[PDB]
Amino acid sequence: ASATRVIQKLRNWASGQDLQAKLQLRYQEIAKRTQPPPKLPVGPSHKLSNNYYCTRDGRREVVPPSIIMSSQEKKAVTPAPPMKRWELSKDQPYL
Amino acid sequence: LKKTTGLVGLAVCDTPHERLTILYTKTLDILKHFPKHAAYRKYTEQITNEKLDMVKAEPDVKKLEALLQGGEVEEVILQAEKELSLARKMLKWKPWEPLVEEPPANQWKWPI
Amino acid sequence: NMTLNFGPQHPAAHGVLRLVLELSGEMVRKCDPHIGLLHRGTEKLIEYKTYLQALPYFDRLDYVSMMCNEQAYSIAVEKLLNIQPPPRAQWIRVLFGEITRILNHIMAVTTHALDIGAMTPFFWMFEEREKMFEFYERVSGARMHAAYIRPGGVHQDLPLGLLDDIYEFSKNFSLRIDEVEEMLTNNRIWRNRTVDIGVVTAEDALNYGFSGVMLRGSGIQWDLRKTQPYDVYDQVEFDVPIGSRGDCYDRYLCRVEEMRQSLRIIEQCLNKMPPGEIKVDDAKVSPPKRAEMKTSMESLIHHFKLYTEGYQVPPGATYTAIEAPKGEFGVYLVSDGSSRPYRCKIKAPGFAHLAGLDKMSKGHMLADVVAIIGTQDIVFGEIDR
Amino acid sequence: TSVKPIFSRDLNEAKRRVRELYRAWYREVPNTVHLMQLDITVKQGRDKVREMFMKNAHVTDPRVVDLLVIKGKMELQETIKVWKQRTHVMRFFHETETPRPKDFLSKFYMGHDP
Amino acid sequence: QLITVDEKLDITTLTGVPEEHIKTRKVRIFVPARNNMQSGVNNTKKWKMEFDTRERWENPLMGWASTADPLSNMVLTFSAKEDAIAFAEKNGWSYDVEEKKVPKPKSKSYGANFSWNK
Amino acid sequence: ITHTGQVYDEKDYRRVRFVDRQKEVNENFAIDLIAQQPVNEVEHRIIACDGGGGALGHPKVYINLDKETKTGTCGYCGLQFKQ
Amino acid sequence: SNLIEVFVDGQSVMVEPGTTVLQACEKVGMQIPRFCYHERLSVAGNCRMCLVEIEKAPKVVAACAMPVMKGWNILTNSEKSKKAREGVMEFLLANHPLDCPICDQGGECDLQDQSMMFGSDRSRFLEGKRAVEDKNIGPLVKTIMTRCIQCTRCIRFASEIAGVDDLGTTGRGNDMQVGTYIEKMFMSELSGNVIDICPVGALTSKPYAFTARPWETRKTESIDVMDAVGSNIVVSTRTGEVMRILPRMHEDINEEWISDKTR
Amino acid sequence: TYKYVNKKEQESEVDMKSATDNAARILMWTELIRGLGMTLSYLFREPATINYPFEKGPLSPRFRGEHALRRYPSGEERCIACKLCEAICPAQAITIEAEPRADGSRRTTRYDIDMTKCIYCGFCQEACPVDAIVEGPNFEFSTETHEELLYNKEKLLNNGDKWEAEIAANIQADYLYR
Amino acid sequence: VRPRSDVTHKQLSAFGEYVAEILPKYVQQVQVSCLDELEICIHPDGVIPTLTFLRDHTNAQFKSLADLTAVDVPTRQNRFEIVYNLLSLRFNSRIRVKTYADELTPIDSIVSVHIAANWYEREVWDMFGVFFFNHPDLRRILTDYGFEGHPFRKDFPLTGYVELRYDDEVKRVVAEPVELAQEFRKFDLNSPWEAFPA
Ligand code: SF4
Ligand code: SF4
Ligand code: SF4
Ligand code: FES
Ligand SMILES: [Zn+2]
Repeated sequence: ASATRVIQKLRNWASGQDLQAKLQLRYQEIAKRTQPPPKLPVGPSHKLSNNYYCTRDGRREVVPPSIIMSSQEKKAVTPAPPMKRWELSKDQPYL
Repeated sequence: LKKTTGLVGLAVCDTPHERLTILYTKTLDILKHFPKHAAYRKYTEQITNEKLDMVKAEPDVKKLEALLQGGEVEEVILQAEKELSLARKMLKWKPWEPLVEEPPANQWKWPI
Repeated sequence: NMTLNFGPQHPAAHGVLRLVLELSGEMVRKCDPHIGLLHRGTEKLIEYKTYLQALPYFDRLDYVSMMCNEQAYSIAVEKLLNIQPPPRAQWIRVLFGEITRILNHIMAVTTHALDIGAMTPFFWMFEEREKMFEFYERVSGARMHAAYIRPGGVHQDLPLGLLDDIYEFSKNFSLRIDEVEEMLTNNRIWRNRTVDIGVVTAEDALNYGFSGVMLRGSGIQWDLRKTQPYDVYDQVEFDVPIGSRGDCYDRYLCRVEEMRQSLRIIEQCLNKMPPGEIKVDDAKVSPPKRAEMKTSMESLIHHFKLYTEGYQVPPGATYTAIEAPKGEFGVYLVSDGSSRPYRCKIKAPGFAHLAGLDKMSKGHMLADVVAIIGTQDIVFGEIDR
Repeated sequence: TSVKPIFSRDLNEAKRRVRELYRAWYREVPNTVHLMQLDITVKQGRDKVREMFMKNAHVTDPRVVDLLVIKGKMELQETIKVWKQRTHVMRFFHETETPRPKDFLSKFYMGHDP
Repeated sequence: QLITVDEKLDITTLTGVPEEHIKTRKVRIFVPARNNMQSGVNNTKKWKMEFDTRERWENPLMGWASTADPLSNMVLTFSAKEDAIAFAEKNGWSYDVEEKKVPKPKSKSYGANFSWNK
Repeated sequence: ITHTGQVYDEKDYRRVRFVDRQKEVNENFAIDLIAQQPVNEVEHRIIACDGGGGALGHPKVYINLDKETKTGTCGYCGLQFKQ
Repeated sequence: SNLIEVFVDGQSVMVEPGTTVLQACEKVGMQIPRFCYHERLSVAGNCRMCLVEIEKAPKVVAACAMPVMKGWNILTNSEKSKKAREGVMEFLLANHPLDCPICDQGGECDLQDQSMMFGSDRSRFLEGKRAVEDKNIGPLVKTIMTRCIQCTRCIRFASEIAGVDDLGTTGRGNDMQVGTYIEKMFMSELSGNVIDICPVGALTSKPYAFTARPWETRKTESIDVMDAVGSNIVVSTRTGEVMRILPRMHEDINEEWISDKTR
Repeated sequence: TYKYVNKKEQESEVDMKSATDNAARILMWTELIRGLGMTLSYLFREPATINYPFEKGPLSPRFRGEHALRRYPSGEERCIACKLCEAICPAQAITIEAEPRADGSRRTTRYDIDMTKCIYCGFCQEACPVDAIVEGPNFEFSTETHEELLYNKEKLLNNGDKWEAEIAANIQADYLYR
Repeated sequence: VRPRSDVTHKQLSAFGEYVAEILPKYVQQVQVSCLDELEICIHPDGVIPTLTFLRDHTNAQFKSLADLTAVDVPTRQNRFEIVYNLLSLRFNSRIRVKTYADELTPIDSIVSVHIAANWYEREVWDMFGVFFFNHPDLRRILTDYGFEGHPFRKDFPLTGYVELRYDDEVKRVVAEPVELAQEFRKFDLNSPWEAFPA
């Protein structure tokens, strides 16, 4: 910014775009420093009641892998339902 | 009819229904040698028979593409002959046989 | 085909690549890329480190996409623990996940041009990059190599004010991409050096495990972010930029289009990020808040054990893959019940892509090889690991 | 016992392969000393080849031998298709390192743990 | 068809270890004891084989400990005594196995402490 | 010299390091700086030293100033308190 | 004969009549979180951190002190036996002074780990803590006893393994302090074992006060040469100088104990 | 949702007007001239560079920068040698050995951060209970010799004293977040 | 606690049975993790056959090879555990086929089945030492040209045995046995207390 109008007009034209509206250099639009102090929210599990960990510890309630076909009519089954075709976009199908 | 398939390398196959019917019928034939109760024969015969039946039943390729999935019809052709190749390969491999060898003991115990 | 040993000549860089080649005059007969000039041991070193002290290694594996890599380990460690991050953290990871994609594409498109010979796009977009780094710094503390995305969510909530600035930037970045375009998308010359160079068929791309824009550029529709959603990339709406006539020019256009689509995903994340916590509440997996560890005994014990010993992940193994900007980045993390991992093979979108250099650059000139290394976004950190 | 054969059914057949590799290296030593401008004597180098080929003379098992030449062949390829520059080759000669005595009295005089 | 070899798998020739550290290194296969500090026994379960300790001279510039032995920090963990012995034989390191020593059963009963005559 | 009496002997050669250079040491030594702070005369048997500044200080601990002879000293600050 | 069959989570282990519930879990391989129970020290039941749930029973039982009975199923990991640990650990920690970065039994704590493994992630003790005056019990053991979880293993060892019979409990309520009523030093051989046997870091070693921290210590198993009993010992070395010698168990020679001289 | 880039929806049949427009594009390099206009445009934009010594690129409070050891206001160094800063350092950089000071307090006889080993993760900042080791703002500590980069307790304590005022302000700004 | 859908643990489980039935000569174990991931385990001889069936079967198309890796369990007689992770863009599912290979008992190469493996197989040889028959060009990829020893083996020292410095006398870079100035401090981290039955 701080450009004489003519330079701006030359700029906008040569570029073909209103570069003034979206300048790259930042001027007094960037968040001021020393933004106010933050009081962040405490999440769940901070209840002082009905908060038993045994009821909220997925870490080791996990079990050893389930085993099928261990070494020690029927229809065909796929790894999973065949995938669904993606659909062309509607805002900008092409380009 | 279409101009080209999304996939770069694949090229539009005219007479796609005929090309599929040729490949599908071939596979069914090769499978005819597999042992009778061989798992691959029963499973793939079921899949291939359903695929043909649909190819025979549908005269519109766009709906054919919907009925057996496969995205573009050209891909289904590639998948069918790829399967035809493996069917020939497995007959040589004889994988329907029992396990080649039991794993050394404690071979599959992860906590270790 | 006089071997020229090109690439120790810093000609396409992206790291240090000795692309031994045999060239009959200016035609390339065979390219045998050499690797490991940047092997550093990242996979063995991790076995001797705890889960949280191995997180910084992932940022270094492919450091142009600093964070997106961290998300892959995060996800992997979360799966093994069967813990999930809190809702705000998920959006953050998608917010910085995308910002990181832009950062990678600005790197890939502009560095591609510098090797081609166009130098002004790099300076134009490195200024935008710079501005993004600052987001990283004001969120993590480091310009790059943040360590912000940890195995149980983010480390610390966003500063009070970042979202607003990740808006001003996003509101404008588009024009910056537009400019590059007016310089390269239709240049009468960019097209020539890029069009019909390194065409890869669709069947061949899947066969050589390309798994990235390289597949998407050939017209195969696969974005692990839409096919197998991770985090909250499911709750956003974006369009994968599929390509046809896959070649250096087409894929490029795809990378410029994901820069565009990522701005669509970033916008949403700013518009819909929830109030909440940024780390799991299980002191078992996530370190306790410093006010809590300084006033509550259970929190100190959990702080002491977590930092000194570790998560103690339950025994198991998982392969979790995300859609890192380069392509599918996956960590196969085998884990004994111990706090330190047992194996952590990093699948690098790039080990597969380089391999394809041979099957892509055939009957091509020396300049063509330079263009193709660019269209694979090879960061030797991920390939060498 | 009851092992599967890697490439050589018996030490006999395996030894055949070792002979071939020796020849290969023997024929190559001179070229390397010239294409790498190494400051060594062809004769000297050829003895080194012998050294290595015998350092592993004790192996009796056929499978171990077969891998040894696979690996050996790979090294040759790196030295005839030159991807290994002098620094790499000369390392074989251990030129800079100071040799350590194996005499007990010698070790006693120098290292806590021999 | 399989071929027969009575030769103890020794693969010392393929492992790629310097000669000095294969003939002068004694490794001990032992089940780790429990630091008496803690009463948990989850670290006294798997056998470990550990290479013999070597020089740790002080560094002149900073006083940090410095070691010239590469196989020092390496302790491999093996689930059973038989498997660990096998690793030593094929890698060619000397071994001296120590039998696991588990606490003997001890009879305890709260009543005893209130015994008429103890 | 340093906090811990680290003084290279008159014959040690690491002193060559200090030749033509400054051996970095700090005049402000803690052992002494804590002493200056006076004993806090609290009027409760057990008082707590949060470390000053709460979250910006050290883990909170309670000290028993019951012993009449001696004074409680926070294992963290070193601050002393007497009843 | 003399082999009852008790089920630990339906594993039908068989134990001599007399085995405690904690002992039954051990042979299956499960380990009841425990404080105040040491194999070679009398069962006291002070902590009640080992409460388990025998099947079809109204209340949970004390593992270390309950003679097992035929048929019982232990349900060690039952939702109940976890509330019975998530709620005890709440109490031990409530009066505990959080100076874990002072407590040199940092990584050698059977109370953080049993808290990180069997207890909760937070605290609800918004009230104030307690503090107990320290004691100069001797020149070897530093008793920062505000750490004590009143587990009475010292008072046992000091009476049962060693015949000192000096250490004792004094008072009732939450100011039961387990220290010598009059300040008489605990002077006896076998003295330093108290350090190793107190799971809390209340009383620890004064020479090895703050020289190290256990994760760093490389542990080499060797033999006592100071005396002819040849007691087994583990020499804990950091960066090449010995930092501590603590006992390692040999059933026949030193069963978990070592002399004051050889440590 | 997908999007075709570089896919021509249809075959526009050449119309003279179209052909001319195209031929003119090849003959008179029309698009090439378009590209020149863009660069001429920026030539007129204000350059974004900063006088490096005189002006400095902005770094917010969490910037990790250079290690320092803080001291209590009284003057007692904060570190109490719990040594978990050593435990969680990913690079093995921090070496700590301690012994009870004469006062009887716990303190570190030797605290050595090897900055060349350090990868400035900032976990040490995180891990410290007394928050004695902090990531200080300064990033300009380039040194002529490798030894200078290795830092003992006296350099870090001195680094702490020099930058304590800003370190205190930075921790003041970001502690609520942590 | 992560959200788990049992739809997948059922779909994948069934497929596992399907694969097993179709390839019973090689499939030894087929398990689905609690994380909804299938992991057919095959005898080493079934490398070629099991992969090919997955790459070219209409009901199981697994076109791309995500990764080929080899964990090393030293205790296990067959030290290495080659693991191949595959993706099916058609059915949006991944499977892992893992085999076992000892140091001197080579595995077949699948470069034929997937050419992606051309590089990863060279990576497994360089790091772990497993050998792959019928490989087009197996040669060290990541390690130095003259490196001796396979690095990711659990029995290889982290720091290694050789390090490089420039020597003036010989005016050329020169290996020397590793001498480290601060050895890797080997913190013992395992706690003596278990977490759950698992
Ligand atoms: S005992 Fe020492 S270490 Fe164990 S918890 Fe209490 S304070 Fe922390
Ligand atoms: S001192 Fe140690 S042992 Fe004696 S009671 Fe307190 S805690 Fe239990
Ligand atoms: S953590 Fe903070 S206090 Fe504990 S040692 Fe490291 S620096 Fe000193
Ligand atoms: S161990 Fe059961 S009562 Fe303390
Ligand atoms: Zn204090």
